[PDB]
Amino acid sequence: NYNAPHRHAVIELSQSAVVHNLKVIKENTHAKEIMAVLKANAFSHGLPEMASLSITAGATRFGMAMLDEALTLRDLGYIQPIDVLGLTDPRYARLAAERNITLAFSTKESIKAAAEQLAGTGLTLKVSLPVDTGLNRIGFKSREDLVAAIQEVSAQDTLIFQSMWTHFATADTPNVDYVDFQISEWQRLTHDLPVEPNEKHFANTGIATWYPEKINTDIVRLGIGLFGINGSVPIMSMPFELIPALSLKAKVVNSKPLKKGDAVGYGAEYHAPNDGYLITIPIGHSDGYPFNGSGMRALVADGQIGHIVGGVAMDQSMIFVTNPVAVGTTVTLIGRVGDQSITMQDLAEHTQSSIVALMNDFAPRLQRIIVS
Amino acid sequence: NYNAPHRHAVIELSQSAVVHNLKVIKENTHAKEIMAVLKANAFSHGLPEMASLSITAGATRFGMAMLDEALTLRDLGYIQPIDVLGLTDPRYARLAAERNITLAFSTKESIKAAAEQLAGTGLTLKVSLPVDTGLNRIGFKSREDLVAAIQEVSAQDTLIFQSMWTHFATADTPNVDYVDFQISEWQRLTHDLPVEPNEKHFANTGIATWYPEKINTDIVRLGIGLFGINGSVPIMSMPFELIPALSLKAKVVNSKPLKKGDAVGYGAEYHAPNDGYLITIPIGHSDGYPFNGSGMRALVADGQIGHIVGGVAMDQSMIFVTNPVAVGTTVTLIGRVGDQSITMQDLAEHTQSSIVALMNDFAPRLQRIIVS
Ligand SMILES: *Cc1c(COP(=O)(O)O)cnc(C)c1O
Ligand SMILES: *Cc1c(COP(=O)(O)O)cnc(C)c1O
Ligand SMILES: *Cc1c(COP(=O)(O)O)cnc(C)c1O
Repeated sequence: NYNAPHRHAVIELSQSAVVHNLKVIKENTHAKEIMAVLKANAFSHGLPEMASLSITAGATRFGMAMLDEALTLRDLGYIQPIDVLGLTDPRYARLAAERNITLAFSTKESIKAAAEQLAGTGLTLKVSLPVDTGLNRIGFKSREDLVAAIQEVSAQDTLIFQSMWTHFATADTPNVDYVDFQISEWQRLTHDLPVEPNEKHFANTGIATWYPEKINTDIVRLGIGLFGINGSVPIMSMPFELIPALSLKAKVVNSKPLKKGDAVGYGAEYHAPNDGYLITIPIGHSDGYPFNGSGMRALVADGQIGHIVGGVAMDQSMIFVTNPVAVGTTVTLIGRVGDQSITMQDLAEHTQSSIVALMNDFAPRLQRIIVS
Repeated sequence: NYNAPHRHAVIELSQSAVVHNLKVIKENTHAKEIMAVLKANAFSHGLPEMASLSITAGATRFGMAMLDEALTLRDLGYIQPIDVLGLTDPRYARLAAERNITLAFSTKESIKAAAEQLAGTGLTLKVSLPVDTGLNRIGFKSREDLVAAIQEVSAQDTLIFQSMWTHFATADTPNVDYVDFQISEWQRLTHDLPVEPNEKHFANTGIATWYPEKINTDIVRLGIGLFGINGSVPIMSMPFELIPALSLKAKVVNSKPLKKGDAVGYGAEYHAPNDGYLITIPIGHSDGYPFNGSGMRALVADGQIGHIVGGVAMDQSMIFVTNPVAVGTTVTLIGRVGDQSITMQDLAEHTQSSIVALMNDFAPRLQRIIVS
């Protein structure tokens, strides 16, 4: 009840793209398992669609940010392993236990708590223990703390020691040796434990792309690369091609000539610099399109190159074109028309805005469609 | 299946705020009716809650951007009039006609196509005719086109001539007199009609706040002001107080000391200036908190004023504080703690981001809760 199927504005998600992206990243790292990280409604691309595409692409498990996102997948019909990579109130451990959802914990006392929640229910909880190696967001910060926590899960019959893992801060980036640092930090914080977990995993998109040999990549936690976006800072060249999954289109709802000097948009600050035609489409910055995307190209279906002008409004954008355009004509905001294309990267460049932030702004109000 | 009820991160929506806001706006303008404009999941604030707060506050009708939003309102159990202020595919006119939803049209052939959709169904559709007086988004551009359209709905017994309206581009603003321009333009395009609509309306928050006397304000199409946000450019003083409706809180999930020179966040670019404590909360930019919100104050429940450091990640944020803080402690990102307050405006100032854009960024992943 968020999407608007009767509004001719859509996000297109290419199946063939996602398939290629996982293949090429998996190839680069000779991974055995690909974990599709579809947190935040699949990086705002649309979870039901991306989850499906991910499995089609060959992912075999999921990573989500929180329990409720994990619940949603189960409710979607998926039976594959699901890791919650954020932290969870132990009071709600029972839900994860009942739906085979693996939960991360960063504290011995929270582990204890989650186990006591399950005491006597006949339920069992898979547990993961993130180790903080330098990101400093979550995880154990000392071998001693880690070893104690492992001790606790071994003494709790309702818990399974599913995994240990850590996350990189600069695998995205020319900063090797913060990568190497986190890796020696792992060795420090993690060397011979009193017992092993079922699995360990380390790699995000960055690791898999630019540092495949630094560390074990049998299990890859693949988020952004899936969506065909190069998020590196600065933009680093890759050992392969990503093809972006999402394109953004809508059909003209209002069409009119406007005369030189006519003001457009809130503030009345854009004035047409000559006679032409103004084209109104039904997506705005409430759909996720950059609040300051005005001045962006926009590829009309007839092969014209228009430009967003006036404000980008909440629900509507206005486009200036030289030649008449009929209502119903689709306009591509992101994607390809002929030999012209507009990318998320063009968008980032134009708005002086992070591509990671832009790829993540799309609201559920836009109707999603899977293609090729 | 979007909201995260088990995650301790919420949007709180102040009943007393919305009530005061509408009251104060209604009073300044002496409106007879107030139309809550709740497009875009109610400016990203949360539709089911804002609709309910809107009615409690004294709104007696709704305005939305599109048919599907109107549909959702109906499916929330609301029976009050609903005006769709965007344009709609005539093929879907029946859905509106079945649910007592008023629909805008900017064209004679669309009015005719919609009437023909209804012929023989026994249904009746309420139609509004937006007149473009200088915003140049949608609406009729000539008296000739307007009258030909008024005649068409008159000739069609499946249609009711519900309203004519127009929207201002600069009521937000000190550019009076583009205001006056639009008003003379109204006169120009609109003088002696062959038949009058049931109603006409003109005013948005801007008109109602800064230009109440310029034109009839019996019906006010109240958007931004309802949420207690002053969106004027440049920030203009008002003849009343707005009190912002939304605050943003979340409970600490991970808490640790960190030592001088420790790096935090993606890029490892923040270094702790001294020995301190790092507080991790479960909200990130995927929830709508500004992507470059790092450096913001964050008001911990114990009275401490912390700061967001490292990245604002997708789902999490890290906060540096001088003194240790227990897991489960709430942090206020937007709102008030003791004699300290952080507002949406503080956020716009700090991020150099439009406050209209920021107020519209919140994802449905955040749990909504109504307070006072
Ligand atoms: C978001 C996330 C991922 C995915 O990382 P990408 O850089 O998008 O490939 C993997 N592991 C954890 C713990 C995460 O939070
Ligand atoms: C958004 C909108 C409103 C509300 O405008 P505010 O400035 O937020 O009060 C009123 N009328 C129309 C046609 C709109 O699109
Ligand atoms: C000590 C100190 C630091 C340390 O940060 P580094 O980047 O590790 O040098 C930073 N800022 C201030 C004000 C300090 O006193």
